Amino acid sequence: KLELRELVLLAMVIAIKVILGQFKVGNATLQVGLGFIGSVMLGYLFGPWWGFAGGALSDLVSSVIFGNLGGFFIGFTLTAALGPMIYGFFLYKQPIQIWRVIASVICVTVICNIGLNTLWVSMMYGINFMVALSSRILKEMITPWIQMVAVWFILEGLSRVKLSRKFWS
Amino acid sequence: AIKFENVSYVYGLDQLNFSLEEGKFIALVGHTGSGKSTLMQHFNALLKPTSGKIEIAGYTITPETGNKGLKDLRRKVSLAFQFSEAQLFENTVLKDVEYGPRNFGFSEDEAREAALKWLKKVGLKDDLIEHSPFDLSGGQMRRVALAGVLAYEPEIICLDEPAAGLDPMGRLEMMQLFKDYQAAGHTVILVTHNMDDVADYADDVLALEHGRLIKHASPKEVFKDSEWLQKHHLAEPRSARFAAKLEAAGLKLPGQPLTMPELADAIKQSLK
Amino acid sequence: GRYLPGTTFVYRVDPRAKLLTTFYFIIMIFLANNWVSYLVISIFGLAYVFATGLKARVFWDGVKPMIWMIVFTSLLQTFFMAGGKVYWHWWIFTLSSEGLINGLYVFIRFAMIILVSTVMTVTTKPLEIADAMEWMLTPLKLFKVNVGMISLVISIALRFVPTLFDQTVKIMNAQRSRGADFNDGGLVKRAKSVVPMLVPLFIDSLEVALDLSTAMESRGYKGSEGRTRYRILEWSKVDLIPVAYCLLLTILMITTRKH
Amino acid sequence: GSDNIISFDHVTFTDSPRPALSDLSFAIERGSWTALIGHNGSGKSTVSKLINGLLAPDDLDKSSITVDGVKLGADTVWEVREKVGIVFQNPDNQFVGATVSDDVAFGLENRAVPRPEMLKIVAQAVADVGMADYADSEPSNLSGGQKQRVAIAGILAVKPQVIILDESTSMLDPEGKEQILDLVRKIKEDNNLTVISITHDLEEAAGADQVLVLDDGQLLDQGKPEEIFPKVEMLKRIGLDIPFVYRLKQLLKERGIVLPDEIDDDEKLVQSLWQLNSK
Repeated sequence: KLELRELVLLAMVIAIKVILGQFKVGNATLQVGLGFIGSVMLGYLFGPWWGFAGGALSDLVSSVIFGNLGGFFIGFTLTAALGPMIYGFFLYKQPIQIWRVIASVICVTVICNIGLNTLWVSMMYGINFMVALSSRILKEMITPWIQMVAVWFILEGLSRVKLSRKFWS
Repeated sequence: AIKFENVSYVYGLDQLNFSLEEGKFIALVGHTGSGKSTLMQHFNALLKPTSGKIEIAGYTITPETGNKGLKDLRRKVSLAFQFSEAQLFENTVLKDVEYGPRNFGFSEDEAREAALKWLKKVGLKDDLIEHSPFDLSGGQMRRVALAGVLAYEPEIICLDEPAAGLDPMGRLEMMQLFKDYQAAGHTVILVTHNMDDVADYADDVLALEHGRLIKHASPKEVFKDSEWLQKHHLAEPRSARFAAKLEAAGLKLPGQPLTMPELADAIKQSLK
Repeated sequence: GRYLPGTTFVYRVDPRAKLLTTFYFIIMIFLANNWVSYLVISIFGLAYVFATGLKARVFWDGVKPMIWMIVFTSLLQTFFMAGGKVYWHWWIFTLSSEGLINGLYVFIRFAMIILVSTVMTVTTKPLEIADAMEWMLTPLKLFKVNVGMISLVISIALRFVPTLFDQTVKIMNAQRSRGADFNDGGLVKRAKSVVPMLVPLFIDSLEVALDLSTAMESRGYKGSEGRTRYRILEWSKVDLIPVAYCLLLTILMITTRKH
Repeated sequence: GSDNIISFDHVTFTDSPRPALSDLSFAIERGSWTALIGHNGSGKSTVSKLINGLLAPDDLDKSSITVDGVKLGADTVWEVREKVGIVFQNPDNQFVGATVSDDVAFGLENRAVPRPEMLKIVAQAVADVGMADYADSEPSNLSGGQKQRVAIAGILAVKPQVIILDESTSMLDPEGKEQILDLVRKIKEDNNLTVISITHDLEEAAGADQVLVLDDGQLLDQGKPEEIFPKVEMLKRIGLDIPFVYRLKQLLKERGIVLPDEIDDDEKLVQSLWQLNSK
């Protein structure tokens, strides 16, 4: 269903997600990873299913180039693929709204960050689930709101390109 | 005068010593991998040196200088990168051109005036303003990008192949734009591989090789030594190549020709 | 970690063999319950590390970004799990002996997971890891999915990561040169600074996608099926080491676990 | 011996009121470097993509494109891409493979060439250009000229009959452009294949075997370079400068030294100056 031009664009967006995942913006008090920009790009432009594919392949590509810091595990790929799935479910082919940004960021944070990842961390490293959750609850309480504010301005930037000449389809 | 004092950059530059007085069209030549872009980024403190002093536009850049006080420098020294149209992001042309003045201290009414004046100067049509920059063509996008970096009237404009990928007519238009910008009293630094522009427009020719300055002279004295030019790694202007062919054909030419009009005039003088 | 070149026999091992070895090592580190099981997994992991022959510098580079998390998790599992003898008794902290050994177990699970995955990312070139991952995605064909499409997307993304990173650096330099303070000015102004970094990048991605798709369709890319493969991965005699090593690990984990 | 003959063509760009090409008509002689110069808005950008079917003319009944007797259409678009190979403008984008020997082998993979013959052909085509030492070098470790050489090798390896240098040397330094042109000329002599040059670089059209000039989607004039270039007045109203030799001839004419108009090469002009020097 997806044309070759759209497949190459998906590859470019995956490369963007990997590059931004290696980025960390802010001062020393807080370092929010810029992977959410790639997740929003994959979900908003390609949909939930190609978003899932792009998220899994971006996890594989990040493992290939920059190395999998946490050990090669399938669950991390599943989480990094379910991120763009929810982003696409809430944001694909829909008008830009603050409501959808709010819901998509909150649902991805609940399910992927303090959800599945806490399950995979507790399974791999053997700690009790509440211990891993308390380990990972701090940054994922103040980080999602910064993601919220940044995502509101990403979609404004991406829309002005899609409604422009450069984006054909 | 832009002055570099034993400037070096590691992780490449090595002991560069020169002084470009303000108001001249300095041209920067050399093959890729000779640290030309490193010098270009050093000009406005994008890459601070590891050891040395840069006295550019009245501000001193030492290795230990911080990021505070650089925004005051970047208003005077502006860098235009290769394929500058890749940086266009705003919703319209006018906002994209005035994005520079807005964060270089211009008010909303001042930035609009400067952006409109420079959009007129670069040759963009008046109906093209207030349209999305992506709607335009490659030449028009290059014009918008160039207007975005000349908008606040920088003292030292340091360019990087501003007409790469453009036709000779558009290339000539842009080159005459920058040469007219020079006549206003602003220094222009041109980082190009096309020596046919260097022999025509430049008044002072830098020459890098492997990260070390090897020649700093007027283009007449740079291209007079073909033995040195081939000894190092540089190319000759086409007009100079033709003159060298004429000498090897037994037809002697007076003086040193480097541009097409002076080459033609020398040919006319030699025959008569 | 990046590919540090070498000559030790681990570099001769096919990337499909040792990617499966890394996955299987994670699977059998899931099976570590008793102390003797942890001893078996630790000696096997350290034997793998020594047989790789890398210096400790690269491994200690790899451990460092997570060492705060390692010590935090070990000390948290130390306090939450309590049993046996007691030291340092307080309402919040109790340095019980079972706490210390459980913290040691979690530390070992951090060590044998990071050291093994550091061996893969250092001793296999990224293109070979891509070939290995395509081989691991070969079984997906029984879900009637188009695995050739996935392999093509991975290959193009890997080829175009360095060029897009250079483009990102160039774009950030171009926007900084006209006054983009990318890290000063508060949250909502910091968020507005990702548009000048992303929209030019998206424009470049659109241009590169159109140009590359046009070039591929010009050179004769009719589909993902019917093409031969130029860069093949071939087995070797030295691949008997992982299949024996991973098999010899299964015996001890099954026999040794507390169940 | 026409190879490509676009006859009464029309392209509208799916969006724009004025069509890009309007009743274009020409023929490319077999074994001749045919340069096709025009302005950016003249529509020459789509000639290359129209030739091998990536764009279709609006009226397939009125507009007929023939490539080696294979009338281009929805069915025969793949046989036409086994004869016509195009080298596009930007070297970075068209470089698909993760190494040099993989970008060259990407054309041969798509035709299901067996791997041993694939290796032989890839080695021969990579050594044909001056890239024998970079058979494992990555895309980002190569220059602008080197990536264009690899693109030319990849187009070559599939044994094409037309090589369309579609603005190939647009982004290269003048030393790289000369190297690419020497390489392409040597390849064209060795393999006996047609080369079509869609460029705005007039020096490359100065050495062609036939020059086609386009204004606003139509064929303005054609013929040898010795005829299109001297009429500088025609090239002035369409926005095109003339090559160095002809520009110097016009400058000398303005000075007062008139020269005959068949002088096209550099050596001819210097010798003609020498004959005037003796006087």
